[PDB]
Amino acid sequence: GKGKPRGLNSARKLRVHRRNNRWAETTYKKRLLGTAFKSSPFGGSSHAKGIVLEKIGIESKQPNSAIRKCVRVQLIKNGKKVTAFVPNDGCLNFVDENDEVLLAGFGRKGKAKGDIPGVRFKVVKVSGVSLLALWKEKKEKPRS
Amino acid sequence: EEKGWVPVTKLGRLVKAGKISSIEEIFLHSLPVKEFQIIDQLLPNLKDEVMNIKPVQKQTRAGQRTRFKAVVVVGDSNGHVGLGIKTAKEVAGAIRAGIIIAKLSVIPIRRGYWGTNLGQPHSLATKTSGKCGSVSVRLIPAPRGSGIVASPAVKKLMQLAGVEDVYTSSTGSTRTLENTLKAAFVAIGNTYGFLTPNLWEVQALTPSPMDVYADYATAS
Amino acid sequence: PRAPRTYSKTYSTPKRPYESARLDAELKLAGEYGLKNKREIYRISFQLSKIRRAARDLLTRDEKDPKRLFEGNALIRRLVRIGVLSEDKKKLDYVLALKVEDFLERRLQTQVYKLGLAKSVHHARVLISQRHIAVGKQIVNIPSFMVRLESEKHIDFARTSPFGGARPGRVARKRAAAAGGE
Amino acid sequence: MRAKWRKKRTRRLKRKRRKVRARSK
Amino acid sequence: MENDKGQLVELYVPRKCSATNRIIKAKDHSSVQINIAQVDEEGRAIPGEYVTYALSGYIRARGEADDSLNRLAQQDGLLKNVWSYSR
RNA sequence: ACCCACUCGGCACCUUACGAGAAAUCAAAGUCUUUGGGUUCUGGGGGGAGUAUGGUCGCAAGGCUGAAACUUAAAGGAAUUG
RNA sequence: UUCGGGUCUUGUAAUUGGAAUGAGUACAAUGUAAAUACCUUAACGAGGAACAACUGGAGGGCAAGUCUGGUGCCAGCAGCCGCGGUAAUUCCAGCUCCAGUAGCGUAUAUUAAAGUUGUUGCAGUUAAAAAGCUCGUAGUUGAACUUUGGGUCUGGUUGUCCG
Ligand SMILES: [Mg+2]
Ligand SMILES: [Mg+2]
Ligand SMILES: [Mg+2]
Ligand SMILES: [Mg+2]
Ligand SMILES: [Mg+2]
Ligand SMILES: [Mg+2]
Ligand SMILES: [Mg+2]
Ligand SMILES: [Mg+2]
Ligand SMILES: [Mg+2]
Ligand SMILES: [Mg+2]
Ligand SMILES: [Mg+2]
Ligand SMILES: [Mg+2]
Ligand SMILES: [Mg+2]
Ligand SMILES: [Mg+2]
Ligand SMILES: [Mg+2]
Ligand SMILES: [Mg+2]
Repeated sequence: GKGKPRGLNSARKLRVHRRNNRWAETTYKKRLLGTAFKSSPFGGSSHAKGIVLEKIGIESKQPNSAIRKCVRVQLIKNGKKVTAFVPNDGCLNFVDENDEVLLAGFGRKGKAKGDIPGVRFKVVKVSGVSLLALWKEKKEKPRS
Repeated sequence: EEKGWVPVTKLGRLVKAGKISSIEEIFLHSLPVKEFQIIDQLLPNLKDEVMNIKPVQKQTRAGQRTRFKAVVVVGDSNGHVGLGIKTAKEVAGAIRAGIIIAKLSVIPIRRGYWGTNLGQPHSLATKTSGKCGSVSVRLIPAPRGSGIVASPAVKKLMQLAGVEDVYTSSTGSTRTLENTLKAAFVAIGNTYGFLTPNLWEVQALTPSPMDVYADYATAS
Repeated sequence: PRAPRTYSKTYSTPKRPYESARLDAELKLAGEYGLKNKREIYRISFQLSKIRRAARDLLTRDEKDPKRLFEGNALIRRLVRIGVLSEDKKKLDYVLALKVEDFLERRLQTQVYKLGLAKSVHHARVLISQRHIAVGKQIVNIPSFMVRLESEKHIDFARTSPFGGARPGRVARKRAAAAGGE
Repeated sequence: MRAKWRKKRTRRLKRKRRKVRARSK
Repeated sequence: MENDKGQLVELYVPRKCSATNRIIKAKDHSSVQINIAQVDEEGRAIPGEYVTYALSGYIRARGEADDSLNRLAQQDGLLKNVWSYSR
């Protein structure tokens, strides 16, 4: 009646059919192939430190006209280079050139969020201190 | 308020004369109701509330002519529900006509017991289901006081029904509220469409109320 | 390495966090009984759900089955000892019909309010929190306490408390000293 | 675009790449 | 249907199709109820005394309404050999 | 060789929903939330891409097998009014 | 009779009083191998009870503003849809409010939602998907049939009527 076999001794083909079909998913394929460890900028890592290389802003998409103020960071753990986004009104000036910055995920499962092209990472901490504490003047940059 | 309600149908004439006492006589003989005032007379306390107001547009040569679809559920929380869906120019008129349709489409439900009947029925009698569009709603009996495990619209429909405990499972594009509510309505009205061992014996086919009381109809 | 003792959660936040009717009902229950947070209602609902899972599991089992008898009457005797389930309905089918308000009602807060020694619910809460009410010569600074039937008759102000008869306290002692000095 | 002509363009790219490999095989 | 003490909690114990034993829905707006008048010795239709058959909407839609009524009337002694039990 | 009636098998067809579908429609696309007759193959959003690579077949053309990195909030189906 | 006593209660006011209490200190004693710390407890210890609760949000999803000022598709916000082009309920602020509350916000991973892995339980005409067709080993599956009835006695368990 249905495509799958139904006999009491058909466990083998049911199991192997499910096992072969599981590769059609994206989460299962990523988890089993281990693509996150090999190809992603961080291997199964929620956060990662890095060094600021330069200080660039990127224009937004079509329906949204602006320039989001990002920063190019070379990761210290392995040496990869990724653009990351500093999230707030006046936080670009807070981060200076060639300082250690702790990047985090951008919240969209390693994909570009909203209208910002070619970015996948936030900025949470700079030079050991957090952006949010600087933005509300609760702490200040050590300037070392 | 001001209401005369001259009866234009025989059922309405009998109801106005006071010859039909319970709505069960209307439901039993599958009588056709076309006047909401009959339902108002039989069920004085039919509560209602608008499920959803949806703007629907028709593209004409000049602009977009927009009407509003009101989804109204009426009931008394004692085993009587009706689901009106109306489209009209003004939202208030749409809601009024949706209430009118919902009262016209009142239906009885068969509340049952999950097991070991102790008090009044708390849940449905058997598993039931309905399907409107691609939305299939499956109502399953639940133990006493288990709440209504349903989406807020279906939950509020059961609350208007009087079903206090029920499990639900919806499959498809339950997004669209009219389809989901229509499927739930089909299921809860199908509750009286399932033959059960306790409903097995045959009855004597009591004569129809418009046969025994045909004289009081037919305004001469 | 020493054998651990098991910590365990005692509440469960609901699935839909912003249900208007549910939020209004939770605020109604918090204001009726002076609950500090809405975690209290979550805790009572979790206790009710555990009791109810046990009740439904026992119901599924066949009538006159040793498990059914033993654990069912154990649960009923425990609940009637707590006092939430009245003696009229010791049947294990009304045990499903318990509501969260029933367990809310047996709190030491509401019991102190009922007895009248606290004229307000928040007054009951503070009076409990100030180490005044003693349930049988034992001071209880804990609002819930799930007061049971067999011991409700022994709620009164503690002897060490000024209400039960002792030295008044800081404010009154200081004022008496000031009046005596001047 | 048509799948036919995209296919044919891929085939012509394979033309050039196969000739290059045959030259350097 | 039955409360434990023994009183009915059902409302409107529904009718059933007299030909297929299936219940009649409240909103089954195809089903009918035929009345056949009892006849005394001299062919006078006795008023207020008859026999009722509830035909469902399903059989009417299918097309077996008249055949079912033929059989049902033949069984209760209304029509002579109008229906043969062996087709 | 026709005519009438019946039957088996085949390409088919008309009506209808009392059944199924998101519908266009289907006498099977029915007997599916009242979910299980047996059984094989295939699909898990779009693009990248039926591309690269590695095999294998072919003289060649190319066939079979066949991803990922990355990017994207849609792409798409049927039907309604303009 | 307009009233209106407020006849009966429930809130709002930098008015105003009397209480209670810890969070802290600290004689002691208990505690401990010795000490902390907890339980108890002298003596102090609350008026703005400054002994001052935050974390996010207020277009929708999703509870709460189309209030005020600022910027004007900038700055920025926005998990998604979207806001920002001189009257912004969405950006920066003030007011009010909402949610959790000594916790709340983010990132990755994962589970339920996922009947989007479907054995229970998915779909294949057109949305992704029936190998071009046929044969065929393994695998899966495979027609019906072989004592069914009765009678008695008898043992527990029930609901029986009552002792
Ligand atoms: Mg630009
Ligand atoms: Mg894909
Ligand atoms: Mg393709
Ligand atoms: Mg090759
Ligand atoms: Mg199209
Ligand atoms: Mg705030
Ligand atoms: Mg904000
Ligand atoms: Mg704001
Ligand atoms: Mg809201
Ligand atoms: Mg403004
Ligand atoms: Mg699918
Ligand atoms: Mg196509
Ligand atoms: Mg296709
Ligand atoms: Mg094919
Ligand atoms: Mg074989
Ligand atoms: Mg066999």
